[PDB]
Order: sequence, then structure tokens, then C-alpha cells
Amino acid sequence: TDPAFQNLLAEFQALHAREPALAGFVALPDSLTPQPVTPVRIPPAALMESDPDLTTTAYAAIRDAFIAAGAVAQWRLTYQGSRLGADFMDRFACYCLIGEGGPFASDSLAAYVVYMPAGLYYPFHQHPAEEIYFILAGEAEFLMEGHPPRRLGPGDHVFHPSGHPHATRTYDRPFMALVLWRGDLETAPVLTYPEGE
Ligand SMILES: [Fe+3]
Repeated sequence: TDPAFQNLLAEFQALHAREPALAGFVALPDSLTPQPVTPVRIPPAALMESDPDLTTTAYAAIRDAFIAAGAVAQWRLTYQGSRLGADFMDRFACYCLIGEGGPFASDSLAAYVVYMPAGLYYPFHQHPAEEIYFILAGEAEFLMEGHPPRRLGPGDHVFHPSGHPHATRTYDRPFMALVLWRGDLETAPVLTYPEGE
């Protein structure tokens, strides 16, 4: 429906295809049932739209498209009643494209955008889905329990085994990423340390 979302999908489908780490993770079913989205705006959206420093190589289209459908997105508010403050809540940017709260439905995958501004810590978090982080724009640090950290640029990617604690920290750069889920799509991410860290 909303042509913002229309263009987005199409930018999704084509990158998926061009990118082995995506196409290797999940097959695109081709073949997604449309569903209405109730818009929710949050300040992070503003942030994403505004950020002058979401730099790329090969991934401007999708990026722009992510931005464009931002106006119509269901912005999420995961971590709501946690230990995380508005500091977090008003900076951490996420919406659904494929799945719950997104314009398209699927039993096989979900797809998302993550934005984070500079000077932010995304604390250690976890979920049942298997995960891929494909970076579109800027750069950030990726954290994963028991592995050395990785600085992630564009077209870089990280795999998250099930339940595996992972974190992100931005320094002076922002980033945007495509995030794909497979497996248990229904269980929302939770903080690994709801009281600490
Ligand atoms: Fe995750």
C-alpha cells in the first residue's frame, strides 16, 4: 500500500539478491501478504531523517527509502518500561518492514531498520530469532558475548546465533542497518542485564 513502503520493499528485494550474506540467510519468498500499519512517530525518526552523516558506498537507495517510509512507519518502542531512559528511548530507532508491525507479513522472515545516532550505547540484548545485521550507513561497534568486537561499516555484517547476547556502541558516527530474522519471530528482544550494565 503506501507507496513509500512499496519502493522500500523493492529496494529490499534487490539487495537481497545482490548480497550473498542476505540471500544466504534467508530466501525471499516473493510473496508477501499486505497488512495495514498504524503509524507511530518518535523522535528517533526525526533523528534518522535529519542525520548528515549516514555515509555510504553502495547502499544509498535503500537507505533513502528507509528514510522515506519513516513517515509512515510504526516506530517501535521496545524496552519501554526498563532501566533505559529517555536517553535511550529517544535515540534508538527501529521499525518493521517484514513482520509484526510492518506493511508485509511472513512466516519465514522479518526485516527491520536500526538507526542509531552517535554517542549511543545499545546494551546487551537477546532473542530467539537468528539474526543478521547488514550495515547500510555509517559505522558502529558490534559487541557479542565471547567474541572480539568488530567495527562495522557498510556492507559489513554480523551473525547472531539464537539467544546470543549482542550490543552496539556508536562513537562519533551514526549507522543504519538492515536486520533480518529467521526462526522464532514472535519473541521480542530483551535486555541481557535488566538490572546491571
Ligand atoms: Fe538483535
